[PDB]
Amino acid sequence: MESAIGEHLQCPRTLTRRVPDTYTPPFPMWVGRADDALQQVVMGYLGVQFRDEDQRPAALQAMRDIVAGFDLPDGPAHHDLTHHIDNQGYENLIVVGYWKDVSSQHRWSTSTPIASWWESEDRLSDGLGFFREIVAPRAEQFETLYAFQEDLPGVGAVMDGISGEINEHGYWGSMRERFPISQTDWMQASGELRVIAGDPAVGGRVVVRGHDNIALIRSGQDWADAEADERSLYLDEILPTLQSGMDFLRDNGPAVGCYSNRFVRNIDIDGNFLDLSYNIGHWASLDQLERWSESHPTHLRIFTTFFRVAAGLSKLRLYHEVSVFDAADQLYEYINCHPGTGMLRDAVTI
Amino acid sequence: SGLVPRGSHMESAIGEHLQCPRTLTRRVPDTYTPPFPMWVGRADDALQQVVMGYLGVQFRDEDQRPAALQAMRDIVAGFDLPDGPAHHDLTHHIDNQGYENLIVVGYWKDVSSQHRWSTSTPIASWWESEDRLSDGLGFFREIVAPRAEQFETLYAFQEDLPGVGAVMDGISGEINEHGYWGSMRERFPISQTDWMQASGELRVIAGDPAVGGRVVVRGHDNIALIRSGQDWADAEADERSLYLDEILPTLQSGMDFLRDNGPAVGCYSNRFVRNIDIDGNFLDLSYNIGHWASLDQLERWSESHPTHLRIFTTFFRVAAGLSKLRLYHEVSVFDAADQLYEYINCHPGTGMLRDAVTI
Ligand code: HEM
Ligand code: HEM
Repeated sequence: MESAIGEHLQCPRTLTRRVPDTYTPPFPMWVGRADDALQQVVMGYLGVQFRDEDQRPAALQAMRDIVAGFDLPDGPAHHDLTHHIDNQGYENLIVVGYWKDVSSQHRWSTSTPIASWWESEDRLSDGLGFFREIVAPRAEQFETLYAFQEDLPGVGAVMDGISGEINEHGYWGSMRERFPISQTDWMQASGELRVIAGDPAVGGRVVVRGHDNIALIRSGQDWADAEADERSLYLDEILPTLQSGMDFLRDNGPAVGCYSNRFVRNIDIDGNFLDLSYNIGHWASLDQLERWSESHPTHLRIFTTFFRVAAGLSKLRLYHEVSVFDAADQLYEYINCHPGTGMLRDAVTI
Repeated sequence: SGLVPRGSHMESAIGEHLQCPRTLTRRVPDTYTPPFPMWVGRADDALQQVVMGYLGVQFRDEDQRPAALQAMRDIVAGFDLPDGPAHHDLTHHIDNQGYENLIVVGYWKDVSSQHRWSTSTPIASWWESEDRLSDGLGFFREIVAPRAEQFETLYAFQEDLPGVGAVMDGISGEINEHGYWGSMRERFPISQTDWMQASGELRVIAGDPAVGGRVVVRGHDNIALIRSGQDWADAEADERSLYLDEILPTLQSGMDFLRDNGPAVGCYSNRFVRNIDIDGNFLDLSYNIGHWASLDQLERWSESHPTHLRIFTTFFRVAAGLSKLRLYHEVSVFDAADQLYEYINCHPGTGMLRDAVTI
């Protein structure tokens, strides 16, 4: 059987799996593949925040400027746009871009068209909140799991292609084992989430410094091609419980180790909803994310439903990507966002 | 250290004399902290190998009860003899064939003393007697012997340990290795170096289940036996309701599933049994006795089946203010040579008889 860890990233283990190498998964799953050219990716989540209905035109146009900036040299290899209303009632458009290396994203960010737009005084007088949550896991610091083989969303889009049926899945602890670095490293968290510039209670520019081995999960649902029955299976049977789980993490973040939970729905360039959604969740450690997914009733119910219905899924597309990062490989900037926005909520003030 | 140790300063499930350099690691960092306290049986190097002897009486007809209850009283009286078990308890259950089963379980602190007991005249002559074939009652002996490295215990209470805990020296402080899937495995001292993999098949080596009479089944390497218990006898009303209204119906469902869908998941035998006194009156204590094809298969069921997951989450939700409701378990693995499954006039679906190969 094929391994989730790419050939060039396999090495002598100093840490072992929780199942023997004879283990056989209960159903097929697939991972994203990439050769040694893919060393470190950049996942850049770029947000526009607004409270009122009359702010929408300005917000959508700002989103369109950001997307136009991707056509410039060194733009992201892939991107998608989403919408959500957070628990303070604020609307958030988020553009996620994926780069294949660190230096391209740096060149892109620092280029005059992009850096000037960002550093501009207008951003302080548009009435809108802006943020950038940019994280850069090495190849060994992320894993992908797909219940499908074709047209990979998320970070899978910037990888080479799809693996065969992989071994390391279908049990709790399998996620950890799909991180190549888990062969040698505990991905243990240390440090605090801290403001290093500004004051969230005052608005304006605020910078938050991440700490080592914060985790980021993008877990997605794509029901766009689903027929009536499968449409109803996901939307009427699975989602209600997923919704409940997303609400819990959103409103009970501190209690379980979740810095920020977002349940977003994809949009087109004009801001119409598409039939894909996903979770963007930031975690104080990977093992807290492990503890929630394996113990909380909401996830446990959908997990079980999946086991029951997996063989019969035809068009419903489910997947995740999970990441951990060094302190230095994280950047979280907020301009005029409300104090509960993303990494602002739990960041210790200076 | 501090008044309340945490992380790597917390006590280990693994007895001090049984700790070694690991070749197989845990699935959590050493800084891991359990969300609630749990405890384990402690024993020094004097305890090397225990014997768990599950002794059975089986019947189907109403008029066999006094004959069954008397046969049980006799097996229990045999425990008063020299080299008897250090602890015992008696249970009743009806299997999926409608047959009633009385099981007495004895725990020994060492292998040889149980052997001196099994062979001693009053016991051996009772077992081998041809009267057992004509009494009308079914009889069985499911005697397993795990080494200290080959069983783990977990208690959500600190006092009066039931099962194999009763024959150990005492209770640990807060242990680190619980609260996640895979922690059961990690509580086995042998898990430090061994994968506890199963090999070989369950085989009839004497007699024939279909005919009846005497049948002897040989176990294979690393069969797993779990006893997972519930004690609500001394609980106040609210915790009695918690267990009987909120936990028991889905626990029952889950046991029914394992009882009736064994082969599909690798559970050779599953029994859900209620404790009784010597007179056959029910007590407010029960447990599962489940023999499994492998520890991995028990692991797979418990972490994925909606019945176990449901009650697992209920415990997580009530754990903080549990006061008198008592839940625990013990899980063992054995070498093929440390297992004995004997059956006299039991129906072909009893214990290891059901899934054994023949000839
Ligand atoms: C409604 C959509 C979802 C379904 C049907 C579902 C179901 C499942 C299933 C079946 C697995 C086991 C995967 C395997 O190894 O084969 C799994 C893993 C996992 N899921 Fe979900 N899930 C969903 C959404 C989410 C979300 C939104 C999160 C974010 C908290 C999440 C967190 C996790 C984590 C952390 C794992 C890894 C468990 C481990 O291997 O230790 N899932 N999910
Ligand atoms: C009173 C009903 C039960 C409740 C409330 C319950 C709850 C739980 C809890 C909370 C744990 C985790 C303990 C910890 O590590 O902190 C656990 C573990 C486990 N339970 Fe149960 N349980 C029950 C009955 C059973 C039964 C009858 C079985 C028999 C198959 C079973 C099989 C297992 C297994 C194999 C584990 C080990 C999980 C692992 O660490 O991988 N449980 N149970």
